[PDB]
Amino acid sequence: WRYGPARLWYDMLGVPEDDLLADENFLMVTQLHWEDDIIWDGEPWYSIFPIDNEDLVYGRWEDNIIWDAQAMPRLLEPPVLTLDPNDENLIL
Amino acid sequence: PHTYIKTPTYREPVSDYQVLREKAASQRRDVERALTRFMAKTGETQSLFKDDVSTFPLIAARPFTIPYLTALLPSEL
Amino acid sequence: LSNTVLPSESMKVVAESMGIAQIQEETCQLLTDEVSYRIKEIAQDALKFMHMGKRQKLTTSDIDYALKLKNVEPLYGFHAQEFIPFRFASGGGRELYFYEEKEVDLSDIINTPLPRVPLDVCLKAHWLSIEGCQPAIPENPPPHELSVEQQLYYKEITEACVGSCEAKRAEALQSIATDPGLYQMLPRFSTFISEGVRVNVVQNNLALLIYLMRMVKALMDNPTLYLEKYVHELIPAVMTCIVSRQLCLRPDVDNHWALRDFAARLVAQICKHFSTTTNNIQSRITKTFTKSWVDEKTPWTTRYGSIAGLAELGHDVIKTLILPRLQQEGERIRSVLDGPVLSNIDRIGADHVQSLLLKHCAPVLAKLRPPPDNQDAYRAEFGSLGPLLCSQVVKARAQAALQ
Amino acid sequence: RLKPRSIHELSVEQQLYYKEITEACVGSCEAKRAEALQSIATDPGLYQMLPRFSTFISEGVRVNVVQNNLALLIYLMRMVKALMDNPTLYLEKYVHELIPAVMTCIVSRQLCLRPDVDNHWALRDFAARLVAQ
Repeated sequence: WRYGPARLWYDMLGVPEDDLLADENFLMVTQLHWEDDIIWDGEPWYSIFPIDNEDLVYGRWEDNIIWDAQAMPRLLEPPVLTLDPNDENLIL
Repeated sequence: PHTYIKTPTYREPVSDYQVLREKAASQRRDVERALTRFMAKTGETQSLFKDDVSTFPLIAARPFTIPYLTALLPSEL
Repeated sequence: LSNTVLPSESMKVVAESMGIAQIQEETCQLLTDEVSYRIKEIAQDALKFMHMGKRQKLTTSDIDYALKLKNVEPLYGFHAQEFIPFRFASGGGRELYFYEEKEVDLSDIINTPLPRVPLDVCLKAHWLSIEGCQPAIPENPPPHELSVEQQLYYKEITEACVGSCEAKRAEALQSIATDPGLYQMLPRFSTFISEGVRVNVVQNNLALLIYLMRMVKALMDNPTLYLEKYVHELIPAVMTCIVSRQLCLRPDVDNHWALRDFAARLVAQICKHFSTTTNNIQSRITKTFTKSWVDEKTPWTTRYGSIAGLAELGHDVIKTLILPRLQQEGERIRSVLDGPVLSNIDRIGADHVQSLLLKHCAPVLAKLRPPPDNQDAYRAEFGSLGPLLCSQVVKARAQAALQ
Repeated sequence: RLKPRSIHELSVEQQLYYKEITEACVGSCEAKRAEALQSIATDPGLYQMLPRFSTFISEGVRVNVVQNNLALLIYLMRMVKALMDNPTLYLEKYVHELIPAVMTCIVSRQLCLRPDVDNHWALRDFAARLVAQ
């Protein structure tokens, strides 16, 4: 958590404990124009990049989004955070 | 080896005390510069030079009603 | 729930203080339902001196007034200032508790410091309420995280984007967009944004969602910080302001429509800058938009959001992802040109969907058709998309003339 | 809440294999390049390394047409051809990075030796037009 980042949201809430679906269409080749991709001497830097996030590759954060304001399993809740830091550069 | 070799190594951590001191120092300097420029831009401001708000903005001095409370008292304890 | 009595093994221990060697278990049951019956009759008669003499404490002079009431002889020595001490004795198989009484020399009670003399009962008058509320006289009741620098910066920046004034908000967003060292505060901003977009379900505030989407748009424009690790809380928040259905408090007058195309432009930018073939961000965003659009029973607001994102993604995503479901416009114009049910909200959302559809499908019709377009509108659905396509061809000719 | 570190999805050997194949495919020695091309066209486990190969190709041609280095390009086009005839791997999730490379190998400004390099760049043209279809 209540007192951590997002405490402002928690206080505002007042919670106090503590054809088209065809997979080929989405092929990146059939969604990208190559002429624009090439810089062609007109006026990147990723490949050996170190790691990728689990959520960014497998996690469906789109599923978490509720589409119904009538039937909302995700509602007024603490949704407390686990305060787990990583990425890189972060002291420890 | 490619036919059947799976070796799970870790990730080389940074133990360089020099670059860790440099990173923590520059991040502290940048966040305090960003904080003081944001607070001088969204309030009353002073200036050492005539009409100087972009470069070196000073937060204006406000008088306190009781100044010993903000002077003498410790804030981290 | 049940009748609670003293244990039957507590009467075997008592019977051996007497000298009775063997006592059978039916006698011990006969003893303990009587002594726990007489405890409950002095527990409830001590409570009648605690209530009639208004005390709410049950002092030991209440039990002594009740033993006097049941004719039984009093218990001597329970008015002195004591407490509940017990002393455990382990032993070689016999487990018990006792008192461990102590002694004191007699001349150290003759020479104790005497307590102070008591005062006599007197009366005191004071006003409790004077024609209203109580007076304020003293006889009444009285009425591994962030350093302090960046904790203060986080507090000021987040409270500047809640809506007290617009100028502090613009300077806070220009701080977020143009500072070099805001890492180590990116997870806090991502948590703040994602939880704040979640808090829209308790309070359907359009304004705070517009402020959070401008916070995300300012976070994207920062050259120094890399949102690759902390966009797992940004993309959801962005698309919550797209495929949700109630974005408004008053649905009819609030322009949820703009938080729709603003967040759609935002998610097109978030999958232009970050989609990699290991990520599959864009394909997984198009798949959610597509199965939200093709599936019936979806409200006109969420269909508007799906069409807006799909049409902001790119030309291919309006030609091979939107153009073929153009017959659905007929299903839309079923509820627009025709219907006694007119005063519902299903008309403003439907013709908003219509206007967005024909605005985005006019350059797609200008790309994949003849230059004449004589009766393309008649060949099109409802004959309106075709008029929009003719207008789009005219606009393209005007742009060519300007060039 | 301090947490454990993640691991790359490639094995320490697979990563060494990728480094050896890419340093052989830049054609310092013909034997190395040829054997590497054969391995690219036959390796069954060359999926799950294919993003890093596609990115190495794409990124290479774009910073290799800044100075028109013909071998660097002829070797990359042969790497594309060796990637295509491999039957195990699934390629059409990566041609958004392949077609642009073959495009600039056919429709760009190539101002090197007028007649001599025309012969050399026409061999790269032949490779590009074939791998395009």
